[PDB]
Amino acid sequence: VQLVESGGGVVHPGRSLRLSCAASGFTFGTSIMHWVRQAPGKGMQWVAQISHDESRKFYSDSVKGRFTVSRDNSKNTLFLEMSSLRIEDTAVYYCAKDLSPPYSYAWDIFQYWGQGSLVTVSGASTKGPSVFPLAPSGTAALGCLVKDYFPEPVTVSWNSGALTSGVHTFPAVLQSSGLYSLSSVVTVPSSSLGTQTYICNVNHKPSNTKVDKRVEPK
Amino acid sequence: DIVMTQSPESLAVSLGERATINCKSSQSVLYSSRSDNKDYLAWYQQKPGQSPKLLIYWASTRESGVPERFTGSGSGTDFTLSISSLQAEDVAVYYCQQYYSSPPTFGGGTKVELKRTVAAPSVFIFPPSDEQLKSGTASVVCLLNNFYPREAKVQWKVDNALQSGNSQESVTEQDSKDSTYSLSSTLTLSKADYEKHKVYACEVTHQGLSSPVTKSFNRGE
Amino acid sequence: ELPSLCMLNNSFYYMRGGVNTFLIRVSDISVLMKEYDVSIYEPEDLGNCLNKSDSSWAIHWFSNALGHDWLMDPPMLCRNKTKKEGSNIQFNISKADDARVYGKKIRNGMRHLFRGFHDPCEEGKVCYLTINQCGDPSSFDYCGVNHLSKCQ
Ligand SMILES: *[C@@H]1O[C@H](CO)[C@@H](O[C@@H]2O[C@H](CO)[C@@H](O)[C@H](O)[C@H]2NC(C)=O)[C@H](O)[C@H]1NC(C)=O
Repeated sequence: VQLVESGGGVVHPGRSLRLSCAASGFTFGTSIMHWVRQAPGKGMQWVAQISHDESRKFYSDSVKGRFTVSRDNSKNTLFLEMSSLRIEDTAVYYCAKDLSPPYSYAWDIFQYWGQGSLVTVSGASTKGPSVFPLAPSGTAALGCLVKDYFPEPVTVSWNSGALTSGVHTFPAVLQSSGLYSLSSVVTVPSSSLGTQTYICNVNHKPSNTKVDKRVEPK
Repeated sequence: DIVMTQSPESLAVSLGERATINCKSSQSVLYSSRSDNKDYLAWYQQKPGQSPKLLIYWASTRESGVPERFTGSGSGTDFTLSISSLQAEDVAVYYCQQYYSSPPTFGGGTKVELKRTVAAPSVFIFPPSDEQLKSGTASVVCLLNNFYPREAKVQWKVDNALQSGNSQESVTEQDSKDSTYSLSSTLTLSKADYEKHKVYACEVTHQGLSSPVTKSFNRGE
Repeated sequence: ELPSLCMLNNSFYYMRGGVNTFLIRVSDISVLMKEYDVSIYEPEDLGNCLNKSDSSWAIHWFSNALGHDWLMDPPMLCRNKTKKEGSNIQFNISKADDARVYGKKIRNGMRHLFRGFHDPCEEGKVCYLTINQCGDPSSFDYCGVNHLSKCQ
């Protein structure tokens, strides 16, 4: 059995996006399908339902008329056409199979789920990060501040992947600006500070930034 | 419509002990008579990133392959998910769900972590970089490294005046090996204001510390 | 009091319970399931199928008008009014050995209520009688005054 969601990235408020779910391991053409979203927070919310033949499609009141559920049984694929997107639609969209037997009314029991696809709606355009060092002053702490970037994510490695132990990369914090700020740190022995060269290698693919900054002691 | 509320927000139990999540519905989800009494309630396990899985349905029936340590229980309005003997693998978020009325609704879910011995945080302060100071902004950072429990108080102090609203916190997920947390506290100030003050301090209050710990610097340096 | 009847084609029969309208179709498709849905035992369970109380009675008349004996005959399955799928009441009228007899019952009853009724059922194949309140999502376009003009 397999459900693999595809599509979904970052969109500007008001634009459109299309999500697809590839299904295998069951009789797709006979089972009822669903779209359930998980907003950054905790809440798991139902979005849409579709019958084996598309005759009966039902939407949650939040999305009703903006979204459109469709399916292609020949390709065993489920679709959600999302238009007139809003910030409130920011969520991980999971595609799920209803436990309801063939031609039976929807049981609202979600037997199988896919890994989910992230959909981010924000008016913030793509911006590269500014990387400043967190200069050290029997163990010492070194770091990198990765301030003002969009969208997520950013990848931090130390000494180009050589430095691994005691690396703590904190989750991104969204600022008032609508831009993300992230911090990365590493604990190193005090004795090595004079000898060893410490460089964090920051990588933000959407803005195509690659930086690598050396952290020099005070 | 139906509101599922789950409690407690996150719990931590030692390896092997019993875990107990509570779920409460705003309206009964029980259908009775014939002979049959069914409870239209389901339980789900969601580990990080991974596909959420169906555990229990009919509030007590185990989905094929779910180990017997998972016990679904309750009736009408109050439900409980019990993990008889917690395993490292069982660390996840658990959601309860109602399917008695349309639309189907879910809980906020409990997060299940491991309960370990107290671990004091190691405290570190960092002044804003000159690189950033020429940029027109200033960022003072405070690190609390490898500690347990997650609960700790970070207070920022600029020239002995306490700071509020101007700071932001970030916390790592419980570590895979030692199951400790780490915390980042970022005090964000205008270049202007930063240059007008001298003492910058960060005060940590934790279970593992005998007394509050203070990490501070002067602007003069 | 009596609910006025009417038919359009071979699988399109109608009923009007005062103000409310109800669509009666035959299906081969087992839409409602046992163990998931509300079994109707007595006429009082019927109120759990319709938003209204002044609906319940017209249904109750028709079911008994068909030949349904509440005391012995098998409970009809119904879709709860909690599910926003609509209001659906179905009778297990299958030509399968179990509900073989009940099948003959409701069918003779139909042939008596509606002059234009013919047995659409297949021998040794599932057969159901589906009813939907007009205005409901499950009743669809069929309840529009376009199909309902052709009737009394
Ligand atoms: C409606 O009635 C039919 C006939 O009794 C049911 O179908 C039979 O179900 C039993 C048990 O599952 C089987 O042994 C028979 O082989 C089935 N008969 C047919 C026609 O194939 C049907 O299940 C009833 N409706 C539901 C969904 O409960």
